[PDB]
Amino acid sequence: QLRGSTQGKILCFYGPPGVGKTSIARSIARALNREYFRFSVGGMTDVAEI
Amino acid sequence: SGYVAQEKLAIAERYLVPQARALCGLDESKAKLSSDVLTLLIKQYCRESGV
Ligand SMILES: Nc1ncnc2c1ncn2[C@@H]1O[C@H](COP(=O)(O)OP(=O)(O)O)[C@@H](O)[C@H]1O
Repeated sequence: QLRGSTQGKILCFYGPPGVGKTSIARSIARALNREYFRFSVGGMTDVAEI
Repeated sequence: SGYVAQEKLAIAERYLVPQARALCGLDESKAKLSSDVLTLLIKQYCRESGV
């Protein structure tokens, strides 16, 4: 909001599963007005998916 | 190699603090960071060969 243009950024969250992690993402999405989307990467081994 | 503890001071005073300052867009007028504060940082919160 201060330095003009939008920038991306990375973050991480951690704790017990089912703590409400995922919910805050969409809540953010409601805050920032950008489109939401999610996808699993657990257990993936091959790189073609990424 | 890695980087010497003292050497990192000379790093952060020139090649690091201004860069992040330009990422946040601030000036020392609103964001001064002395050398001594930096030596305190590395002295306490971060002793790692990478910066
Ligand atoms: N602070 C919170 N506010 C609202 N819902 C919460 C909160 N903490 C936990 N939840 C509840 O936890 C459950 C799991 O949340 P979610 O983050 O979507 O799954 P996961 O924990 O697997 O990411 C949801 O039903 C959610 O309502």
